[PDB]
Amino acid sequence: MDEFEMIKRNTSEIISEEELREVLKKDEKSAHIGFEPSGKIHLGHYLQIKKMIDLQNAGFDIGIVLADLQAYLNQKGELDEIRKIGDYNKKVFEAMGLKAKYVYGSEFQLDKDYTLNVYRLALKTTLKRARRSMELIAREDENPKVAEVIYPIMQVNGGHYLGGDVAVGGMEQRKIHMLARELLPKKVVCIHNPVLTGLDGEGKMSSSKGNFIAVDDSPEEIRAKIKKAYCPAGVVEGNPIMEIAKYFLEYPLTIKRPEKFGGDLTVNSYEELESLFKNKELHPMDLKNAVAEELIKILEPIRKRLLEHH
Amino acid sequence: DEFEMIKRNTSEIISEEELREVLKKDEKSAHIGFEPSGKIHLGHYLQIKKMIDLQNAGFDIGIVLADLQAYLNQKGELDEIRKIGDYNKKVFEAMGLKAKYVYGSEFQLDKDYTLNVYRLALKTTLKRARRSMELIAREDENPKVAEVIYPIMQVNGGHYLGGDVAVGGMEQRKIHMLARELLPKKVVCIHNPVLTGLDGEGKMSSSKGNFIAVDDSPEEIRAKIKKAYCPAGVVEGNPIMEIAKYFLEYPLTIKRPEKFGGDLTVNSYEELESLFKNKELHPMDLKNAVAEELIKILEPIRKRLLEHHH
Repeated sequence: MDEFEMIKRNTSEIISEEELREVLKKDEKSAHIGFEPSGKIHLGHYLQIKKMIDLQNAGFDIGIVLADLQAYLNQKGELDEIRKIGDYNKKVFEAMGLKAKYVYGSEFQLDKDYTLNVYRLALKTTLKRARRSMELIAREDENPKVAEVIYPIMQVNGGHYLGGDVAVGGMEQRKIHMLARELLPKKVVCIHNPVLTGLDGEGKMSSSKGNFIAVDDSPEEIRAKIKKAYCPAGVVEGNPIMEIAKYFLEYPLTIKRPEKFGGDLTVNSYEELESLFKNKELHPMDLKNAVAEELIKILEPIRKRLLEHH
Repeated sequence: DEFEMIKRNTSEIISEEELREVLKKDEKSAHIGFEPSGKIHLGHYLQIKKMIDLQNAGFDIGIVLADLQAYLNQKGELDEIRKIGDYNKKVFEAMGLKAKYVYGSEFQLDKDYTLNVYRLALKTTLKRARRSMELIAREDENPKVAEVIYPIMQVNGGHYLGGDVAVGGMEQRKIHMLARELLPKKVVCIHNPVLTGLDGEGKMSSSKGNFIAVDDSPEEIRAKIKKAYCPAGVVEGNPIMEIAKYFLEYPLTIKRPEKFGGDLTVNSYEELESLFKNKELHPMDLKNAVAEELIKILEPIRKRLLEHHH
């Protein structure tokens, strides 16, 4: 498919599609994403890195912000420990095939002129707006800290310093991105990716909740996690197994079954799989088994590349 | 002794026992911060007088022209705020203060400073920060993120300054108690009273225009005092009695006709309070004495400031 449709595929929104099309005409163009460093790199990370790879394949220069200062403000621990996790994340992203340049937020988010602009943004940003933009990002705290409202203006100014053509993030970033769109002059094209459902179906996938498949999980860990995963028959919305099939698997997809239960099945698209499951022609245990074996193979080159370092 | 001179006309010392230990040192320092003010009024003068007390006790005095705090508190642009701070420095010098001056922005934007601000932001709840600013923050229907950065900015300012004593008005007491809670070194805090506004309506402040400026013309001083709140017998919230307590010299002679026994001569504010509570001294006699003595007290300050126009 053409570069626009490749970038648009499996995204939740593009703000705006018209301006992205204009960006694609340029010979030099850049896209950035930030990640708070995470002890485990899970399928949620992988979904976004795949989107960055789409962009690199469309001729964008990719920048990855290892967001150590934001993680610090978000009570994730001490800076030098966060940065060491950031280094490991960089290796994992490389193992995924990403071709990017990497920087720690702290390399530029602590100089005088940056800090003065954070304070200028602080004068323009209401507390109510800052908290609302952090609702899905802030780590749980019964006594919310000042650091929670510095976080979004820290991030907004980061996008300002980076000065790319495109900013990518999950839908939980949407309010911060729209805050930047109204505090800053220079407008970036925003691409927002969906946020995956946790494996037990209770809320979204997140590193703190341990409700995820990590890209370096063992094949039997993946099988076991999918076995116990929430996957009610006929139910597609909020079904994590259907999400993995939508966002990671390749089509045509073959689902093996005993002929006692209809024999092997071949699905040409995710939509065909959707109605198959909605009409209950496909049992969850047969969905799970095929999702698990195909996912294992997709993650194998990543896991292998990381294991050969030992 | 030095302790009693320092304590005189203060509202509290946190703590007296610590101050007594600080007085045992050959070398000791004390600092105070001022958001630059377009007029310098009796509230400022009261605090500068206390700094002069400390200097006379062997303290090295540091004055922070708190431009970045004023910036965060919506007082305008930094360039203009610094120009007002320069003007304030000249008024404080005309008061007789031997002090070193510094703009907060000279050190409050360094990377290690900003990093410790963010470290303090992790430790300070939003509720605590907002409560600490109740008497300081500019009124705002939609409170900004800058409001909760201000107190931790000020807390870290004392940490960097490393003085033995911090001086301020009673409106500062919550920020200072937050500092003593959060910082590894507890600084002695000397808090001066906040004066009552001329109409008795509330506290005196620059934003409410209910003050006497130290360079007000004698005619203006007389007009302000004449209209001031001063009910016979009432001492609390009486700004005219406050001026007699904090600025006038004793023994102090109240001119009235021999029709009323003098030329009532009083050698303590306590004896003045006795006569006024007893309704032996009419507010009009009190006002006329307070005005003419206050004019004489402020005259050398106003004269030194008027000389600057060649």
